[PDB]
Amino acid sequence: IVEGWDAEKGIAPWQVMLFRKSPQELLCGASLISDRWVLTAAHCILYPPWDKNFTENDLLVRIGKHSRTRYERNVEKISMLEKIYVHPRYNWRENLDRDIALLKLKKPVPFSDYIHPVCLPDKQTVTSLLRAGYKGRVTGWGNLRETWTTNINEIQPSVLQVVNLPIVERPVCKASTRIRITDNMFCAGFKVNDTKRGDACEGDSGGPFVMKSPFNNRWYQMGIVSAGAGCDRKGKYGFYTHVFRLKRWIQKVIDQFG
Amino acid sequence: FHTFFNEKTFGLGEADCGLRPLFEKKSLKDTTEKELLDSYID
Ligand SMILES: *[C@@H]1O[C@H](CO)[C@@H](O)[C@H](O)[C@H]1NC(C)=O
Repeated sequence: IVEGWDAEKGIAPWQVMLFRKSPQELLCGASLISDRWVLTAAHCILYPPWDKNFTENDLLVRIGKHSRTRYERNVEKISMLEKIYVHPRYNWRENLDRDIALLKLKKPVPFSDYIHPVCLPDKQTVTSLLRAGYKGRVTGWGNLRETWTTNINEIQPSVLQVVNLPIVERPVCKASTRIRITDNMFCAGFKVNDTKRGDACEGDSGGPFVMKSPFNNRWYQMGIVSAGAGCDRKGKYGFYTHVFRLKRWIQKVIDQFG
Repeated sequence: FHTFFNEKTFGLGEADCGLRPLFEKKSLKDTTEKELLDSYID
């Protein structure tokens, strides 16, 4: 996360760390939508070009974390995966369309002051909040800046980062990139100027883009970080998987259990 | 809050989702919620 700030303890209790078993390494971000289900991006699980083709056993998730490295005893929980469901229409060879995946935990994770699910949107929430100019929040453990511009230990945050970003006008972002932005995604970011522009980076992929409802006081995940324009990636705006548009698929998978 | 899933398959948590224990539950507001709510202008 670029141009963001340190997260207050429990600010994003639904933030999840998608970890690799061996070698042990933070892989992506993700979010808790219930005590047994987790949302993250498909390209985080499957993307051959960056040699990524994981399975249930290859990785695990850490919940309730704050520190990027230090083990936070009596706060974080580790969980094995029971199954991974990446959208059947996700095609890593074309673009990021439908860049989404559901992860089922082997054991329900107990809730605490630092572990709590975020809400999934409804049509009502989308029409009132998902509009250009409205700001949303992104959290993660991705790099703080472009690689090679200083020692690595200085670009990898010690604590969870947060940054607020404005939803961008669809026509405006379609014109900023040669990449296709389908109706299953939306863009967010500051205008081409605003000097120190906040954004999400590769290590933030899979993380949640949340918004707080001024109507019922709850936090809703409107998007999943698919392609942030921060750090090393070319581009002006970040791409997010439009969570609502994929709600039916989420339900189908969960109803049947994949 | 109108529920959407079944807890036998979805697991626990939906009814009370989105309400942070250290914030909404304690009537405490985080450092920047303001920026967000201030942008949801009609
Ligand atoms: C992922 O690896 C599996 C297991 O070796 C293999 O069968 C499959 O072809 C790989 N996935 C892709 C699309 O490359």
